[PDB]
Amino acid sequence: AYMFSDRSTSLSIEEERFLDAAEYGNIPVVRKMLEECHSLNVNCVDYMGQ
Amino acid sequence: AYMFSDRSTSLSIEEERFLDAAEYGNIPVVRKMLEECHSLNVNCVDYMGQNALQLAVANEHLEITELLLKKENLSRVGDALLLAISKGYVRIVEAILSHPAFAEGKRLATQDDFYAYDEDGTRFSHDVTPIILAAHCQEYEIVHTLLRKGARIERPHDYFCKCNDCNQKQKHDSFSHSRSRINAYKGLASPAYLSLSSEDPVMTALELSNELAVLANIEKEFKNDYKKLSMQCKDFVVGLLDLCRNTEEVEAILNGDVETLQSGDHGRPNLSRLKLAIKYEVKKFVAHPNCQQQLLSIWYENLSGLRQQTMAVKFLVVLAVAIGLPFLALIYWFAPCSKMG
Amino acid sequence: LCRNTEEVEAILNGDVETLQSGDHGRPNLSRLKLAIKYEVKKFVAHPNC
Amino acid sequence: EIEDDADVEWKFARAKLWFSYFEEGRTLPVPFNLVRQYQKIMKRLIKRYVLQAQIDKESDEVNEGELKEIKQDISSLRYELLEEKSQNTEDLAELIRELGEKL
Amino acid sequence: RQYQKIMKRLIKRYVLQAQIDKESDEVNEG
Amino acid sequence: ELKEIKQDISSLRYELLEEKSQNTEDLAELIRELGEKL
Repeated sequence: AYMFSDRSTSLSIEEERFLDAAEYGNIPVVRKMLEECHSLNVNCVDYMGQ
Repeated sequence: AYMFSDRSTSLSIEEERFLDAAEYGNIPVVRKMLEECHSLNVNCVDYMGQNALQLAVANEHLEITELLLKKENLSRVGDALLLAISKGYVRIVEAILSHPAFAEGKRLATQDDFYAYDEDGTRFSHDVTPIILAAHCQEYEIVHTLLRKGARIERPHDYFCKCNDCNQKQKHDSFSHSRSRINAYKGLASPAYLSLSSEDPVMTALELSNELAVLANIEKEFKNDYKKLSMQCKDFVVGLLDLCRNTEEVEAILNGDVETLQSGDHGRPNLSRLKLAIKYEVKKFVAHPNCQQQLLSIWYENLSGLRQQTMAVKFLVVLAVAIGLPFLALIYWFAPCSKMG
Repeated sequence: LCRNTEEVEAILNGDVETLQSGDHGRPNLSRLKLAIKYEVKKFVAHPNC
Repeated sequence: EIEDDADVEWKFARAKLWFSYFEEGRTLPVPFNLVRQYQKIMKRLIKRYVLQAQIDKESDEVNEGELKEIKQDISSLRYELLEEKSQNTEDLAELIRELGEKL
Repeated sequence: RQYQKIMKRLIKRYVLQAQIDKESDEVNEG
Repeated sequence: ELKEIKQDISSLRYELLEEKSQNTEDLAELIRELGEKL
């Protein structure tokens, strides 16, 4: 039961939103989460490490 | 006056509107008709037999799909999942996999009419699970998502096996049994599954290429397909050797785990995988420059001079050993372990 | 496009219930002789045939 | 026959000739014989293979069924924007009429 | 009967696969 | 190169829908704050 996992963990529910907004172009959600979220890590990675 | 009619009736004037809105992307009309119309059938079909979910998934309408999946009355959800996997829509797949029918990864691997699309037949053959279809179409993200939910491709049995399911299948239909075996091998022999499903993909790909080359001779029909599957299992390894940039990566592709393998015979690497690539007849893995640069260093072992020499000088040293052969024979006989021995 | 053997027998052979059984315990090769008379070569040189 | 397999077959035959002399054994000729790190490296190579395979998949020529997706994107955007404009105009007109009925 | 059912599902497969093969031609300038 | 056009249309959709919702919300708030004076 091996998998190639480039982070080998689970994403938060407030970090998958930030990664989906950064990937698919949601500029107002990025503006909101980049100012009104102080517990956010801007260096969180997805399943491939980006 | 015959026609192919897949419903053989006439649509309502308030159902052709719903099907046009679902097909062509009219999200507010779908929001209005999905709440302010209680006499509507959400499973109405068009001239080909596709309801609103199979028309919104086939056109990449993620908002209409997420709007329709909250209905708890839809049919053809497994076929919509298979169609979205077939077309490569990752957001539609990740929205359909949150429906409460794939809750604990229930229907993603290995009778029930869940994946039917017509009330008579399925869109792909009955063996095809979501993981086999995601490995056929080379979808790396969908394969990673389905492997994350515990879905694997079950390796088929031997060709001469006699289990009490291998004989029931061959007694029911010996055509779809061979087709199912070749679909499972076509899913197993793909780079999207080989690179993400296993820990050492080079060893797995070499053994799988040997297995498919054996089954190409054992099973005389479908030979030209097992040859292709073995050829792409070899192409995976040859394209994985090409990406190496250091020499530790070259030594990790050509040779196995160095710390848990024997040192060899001399001060030279362990050529146990590289003999298996000759036995299994993987020609482009052995005829690659990153392999020739390793093999030439064992060929020209204690010869830094004769390696860089030109031709018509090695012919002269062949003639020189032709003249003085018993002297070198006496050197090897009496005094080995020397500057000539 | 055939996936079962009933679909293969419905493309290669006609309506089975309204055709003669043949000579032995073997299907009715009346369409498959017409595909040889009409010289349809890839229908007869197909693996399902 | 492809012109690139003619080199591959010869180099495979030459390597099969080489591998017969690598074995420790017959050194004198024919008249004289009568007297951890691996998991790290494999993980980075699998990541390179996945990224390069997606790059090579994004180099195939675009066909007729990938432009229809863009066409349906523009169609859905048109429907959504026109309904949002009509809804905003209707709400503004209603909230202005409900205050112009007080003057 | 069974022959009409089998021929109907095979004609539906042919129409869907023919539209899939038509949506695999290269896109032109028009 | 067509995926870049697709992401262009996606970003345009998100930006335009948020601008429409923000304009409607600001107009509704500034009309309510003057309809609470009649």
